[PDB]
Amino acid sequence: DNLQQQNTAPQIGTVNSQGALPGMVWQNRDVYLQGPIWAKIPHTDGNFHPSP
Amino acid sequence: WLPGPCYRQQRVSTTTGQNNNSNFAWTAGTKYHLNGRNSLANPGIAMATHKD
Amino acid sequence: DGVGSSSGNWHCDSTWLGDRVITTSTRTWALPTYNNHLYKQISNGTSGGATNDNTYFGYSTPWGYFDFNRFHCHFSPRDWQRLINNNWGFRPKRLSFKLFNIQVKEVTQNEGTKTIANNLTSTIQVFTDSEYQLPYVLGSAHQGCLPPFPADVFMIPQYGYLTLNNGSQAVGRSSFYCLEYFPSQMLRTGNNFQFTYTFEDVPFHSSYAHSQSLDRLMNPLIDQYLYYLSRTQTTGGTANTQTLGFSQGGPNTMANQAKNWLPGPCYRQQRVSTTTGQNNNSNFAWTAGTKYHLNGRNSLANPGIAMATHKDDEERFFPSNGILIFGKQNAARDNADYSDVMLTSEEEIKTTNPVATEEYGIVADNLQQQNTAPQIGTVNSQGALPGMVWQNRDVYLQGPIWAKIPHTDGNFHPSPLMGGFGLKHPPPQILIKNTPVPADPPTTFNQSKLNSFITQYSTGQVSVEIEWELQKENSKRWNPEIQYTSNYYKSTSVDFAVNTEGVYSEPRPIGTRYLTRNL
Amino acid sequence: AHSQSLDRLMNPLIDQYLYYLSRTQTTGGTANTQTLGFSQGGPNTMANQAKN
Amino acid sequence: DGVGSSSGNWHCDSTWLGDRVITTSTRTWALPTYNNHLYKQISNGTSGGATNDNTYFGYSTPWGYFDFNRFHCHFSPRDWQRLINNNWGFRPKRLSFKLFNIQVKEVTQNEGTKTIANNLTSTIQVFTDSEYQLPYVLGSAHQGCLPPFPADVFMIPQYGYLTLNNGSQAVGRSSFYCLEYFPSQMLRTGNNFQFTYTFEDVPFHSSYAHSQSLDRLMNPLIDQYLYYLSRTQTTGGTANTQTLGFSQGGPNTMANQAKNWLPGPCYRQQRVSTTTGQNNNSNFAWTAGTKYHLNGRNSLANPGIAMATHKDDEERFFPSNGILIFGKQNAARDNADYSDVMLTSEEEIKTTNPVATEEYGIVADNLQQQNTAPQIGTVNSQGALPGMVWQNRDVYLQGPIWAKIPHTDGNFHPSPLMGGFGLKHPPPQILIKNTPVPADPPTTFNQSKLNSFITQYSTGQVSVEIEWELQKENSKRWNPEIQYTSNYYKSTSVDFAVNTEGVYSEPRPIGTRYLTRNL
Amino acid sequence: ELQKENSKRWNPEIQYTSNYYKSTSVDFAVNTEGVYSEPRPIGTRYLTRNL
Repeated sequence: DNLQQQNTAPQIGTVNSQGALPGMVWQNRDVYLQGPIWAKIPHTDGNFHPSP
Repeated sequence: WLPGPCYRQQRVSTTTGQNNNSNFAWTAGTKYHLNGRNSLANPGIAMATHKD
Repeated sequence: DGVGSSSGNWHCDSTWLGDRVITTSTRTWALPTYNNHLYKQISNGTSGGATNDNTYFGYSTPWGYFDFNRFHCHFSPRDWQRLINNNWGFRPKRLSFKLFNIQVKEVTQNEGTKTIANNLTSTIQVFTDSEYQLPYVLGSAHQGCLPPFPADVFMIPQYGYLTLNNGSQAVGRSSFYCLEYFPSQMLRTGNNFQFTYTFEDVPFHSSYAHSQSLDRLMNPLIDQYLYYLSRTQTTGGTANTQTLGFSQGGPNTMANQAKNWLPGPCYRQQRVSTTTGQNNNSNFAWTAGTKYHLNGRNSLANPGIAMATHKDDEERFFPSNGILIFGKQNAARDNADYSDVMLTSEEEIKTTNPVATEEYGIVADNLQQQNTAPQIGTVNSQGALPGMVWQNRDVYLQGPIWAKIPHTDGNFHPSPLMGGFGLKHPPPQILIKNTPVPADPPTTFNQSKLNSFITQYSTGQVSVEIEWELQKENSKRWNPEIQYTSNYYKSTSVDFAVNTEGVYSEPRPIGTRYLTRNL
Repeated sequence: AHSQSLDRLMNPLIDQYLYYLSRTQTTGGTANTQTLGFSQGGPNTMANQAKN
Repeated sequence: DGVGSSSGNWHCDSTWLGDRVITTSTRTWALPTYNNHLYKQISNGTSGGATNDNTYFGYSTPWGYFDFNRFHCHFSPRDWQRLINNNWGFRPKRLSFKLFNIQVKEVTQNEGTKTIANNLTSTIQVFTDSEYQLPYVLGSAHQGCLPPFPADVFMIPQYGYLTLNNGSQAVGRSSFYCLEYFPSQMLRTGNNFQFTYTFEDVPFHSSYAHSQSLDRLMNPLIDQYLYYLSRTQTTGGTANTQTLGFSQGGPNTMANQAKNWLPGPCYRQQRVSTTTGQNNNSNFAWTAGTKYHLNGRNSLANPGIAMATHKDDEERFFPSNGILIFGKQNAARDNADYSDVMLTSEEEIKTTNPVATEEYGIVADNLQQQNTAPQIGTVNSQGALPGMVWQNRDVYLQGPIWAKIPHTDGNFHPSPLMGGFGLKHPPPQILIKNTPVPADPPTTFNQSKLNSFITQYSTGQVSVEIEWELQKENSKRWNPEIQYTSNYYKSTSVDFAVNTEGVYSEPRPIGTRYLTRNL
Repeated sequence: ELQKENSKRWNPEIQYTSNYYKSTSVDFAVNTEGVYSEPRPIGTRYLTRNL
């Protein structure tokens, strides 16, 4: 949170929604026997990791 | 390395006696706002369901 | 190739080849002398009234540079209409260049007699940096572009640059360049100079508006088969109890149906109205502006990431520093009035991106229990998420074209913030200078260098041609769409025409996204 | 190491042509009122110039 | 090839080929007229306050000559760093030359109206003396070299020479030359002139410091097997007697071990400190300076033979006239202060040569007997000995390059004292002059010659290229060595850059010997 | 596999060098007991390049 000093105790904060960071690693949601198969990627200019 | 992204969601038990006594389905649900509309994030980004 | 010969012709035209477009233009320039043929270090520090965010350190050179990184330097408004009304996108492929019909002159001032005569032997220097070895200054949206109207002769700017600093003082890693350390072709009246460049492949430009919305991709008739949480408390009366209830998404509950995509990024900005009576009575321009901090400096995020300007029925609102603002003809430089600028509007992308003035979403806080009520929190700046989708800021007829991607190790979706095209190898810079010539030197010898020259300056012509590659639309929409048109009722003066005094003008900005396409 | 800084990519001599919001309240004295004021980025106001 | 055509381009670059280097440069010159197109004899004698050592006799000519016998005329400081940090030596191979884009102008002064107009018919003369038939004046370290910074136009010097004399009067063997007695190509605006020269083989330059000392060539672990005289008197007490005693050289008696080589020559010089309070209170500049007498004249030995400047931990000391001294920017010409000059230091060669301020050795005097105690004497200037070893004075970035070896019968180790290269056939001199043109001559005839000309002067460009041949180092040292670097902390102005007024400057001298090599 | 620099900077840059003044023991050398040592870390980014 802040800059600790001799008269100032350090403080923290809980992050609840973090965007992407260089070095991140993750997996995709699993599929199911009665679930979907595919889905059309929208036709835009920009997207990021297009997995339904 | 760093773990995947995060987009927090509200936790609720199946054991009925362990939930708050209020209707929080829509009032507490994880939404994203767009064009004056508040859509429900479903099923949200791929994240683990429950720890051990 | 002599003094009594032309060295070129006046090429300024356009042609259309179904999928190709060629543009051609020619202007008239003039080159004064700068700094008396001297390099000059310049800096500004925290002394006086200046603050930490306005310190710089750099040089000024006698050289000048050409600039045509603006769309109105190649397109007639008519041709702009032709393009933006029937195509879905475009990109540039190659270009040429030419200097010719050079004249260099000198001036003698003596007691009100300011005389100008030819000087048929002096020369000028020209060269280009194919290797990108110099500081790149184009793409920073500087003045002095080719005049939109061809009948007007213009002035060539001055060149300079910057380097690292610590206040008004330089550091060890500071750099300094000597322009004369490069090869150049020297020119007299009766020669010319030319070269050709080629663009590298690059995605087209999205000249269209989506005919659909993200959250509106489902079928209005058939419910889903997936369930969602819909009820936790009984409703038997005042004896309510906890329970679980589920339902199917449907045409009457379209907000809860499961979807597949997320809107673009967000970086909130402060909202301000044009209606004057609806703003706070305080100076909040700088104190409330959206900044980003770097190296002890607080730069202004301008124009910030591509985000929608205003939701429906609120065209009187606009972000504080998130849009492009062009000035009308003959505007003041400082503290101008609202009536004399021209505001853009990017509400066309509101179907995919979040509006630049509203929060992104609502995300959880704590862990609800039987004795603990749940709490939420508003997220105001969300990074990228897997599944995100977004669009780029639109281009304009008097806006930029390209900008050099910095040469770093890592970047993410390199598209310039001012819109346009992101290039690794942009077109090379072009530098020019009048070769110095001294006055009479002393009759005995002296070691000191000379500083007494003859006042000179040179003029001539210039021409650039660019081929543009197109993409024909293939829609099957039935009802007619929107197209760019002009007013029909009578008026005092024609728009995009000349004043009664001889002044070109432009009445309003021209976007690009006028056609439509399905998502 | 880079011999230049991101926020320092412009030309120190030529102002931009784009405007930015610069003034909202009049300064006539204590009778200040709301207004709109715009200016061009320049070598003396390098912090407000548009960047990429 | 006409008035309306260029005659060249601006070539100023550098390239690297692993073992080769090409340098290229271009400046701008201007040529006034000298002496009103007259040869003029000049002399100074013992009349007035002058003394016998300052008499001369020679001529002044209307001609001018080019000069580039200085390293900073071909090397950017960056390239200087590239070279001196990774190589062991270099030498030059060939060079070219070019004059082009000539302009000749005249000036008319009438009552404050000083007007300058072109003169498209007059000419200039140029020629070179391949046969070395003229007095050679380069290599005497004269001003007017090509400016270190390329963006500055410079002035061309005047030519002259000297010959034998006896006071202010000439002798029978005196010589006088007429420059116009040689072939030359006359030039108008629209021509050019060029030629190529080749260097003759010559040893490389020693750009390295020795990682070892002469007297330290032995093994620190194994004693020798040769003996040395170590004891003559017994030490039994006060009843000492004569005896003979011998011992082996060892790691504890390394001074007495037998060796194989001798240090370089010596020619003592007077030592003086920079700390002002540590010098005698007398003017001893000329009265105590190291001179050599010739033909009744007492010339100053400058800078004297290559010798070390100061032993360890004594960098505040320096020989009186044994080192090179460069002036900072904007120095006074006479009686300048210490703060405004730049002192060299040649302590790198201290591993082989004697320090320029100490004696060479101690040598015997007389023949000791039983009643005669032995005496010694200090030798202060030792000629060459079989087995001697030494090094040459280092070169500098703003120092000379070559110098013509005199054409005598005999010489010994011909390496210039100012450092550089010794050549039999140096690059040829280049001479230039504006052809005279007369005013209106009288309408009747007269025998007398003319003396009424039109004031003229000419300018143009010039370019030289030199290829340098390299020698890659091949060391196997483990620990890192020393390299030339710049300061890292912040400062007011960048070194080797331009002032806020437009002034190039150089902060400190740059030696060459930075790498290391085993003896 | 390498990549040769191709800068056109004029003023000299920074390079890695060692101390010049005398000292007890050579850096990156052996102790009097037979111990290798390293005095300081060595980065990489010493040259310069335009953005």
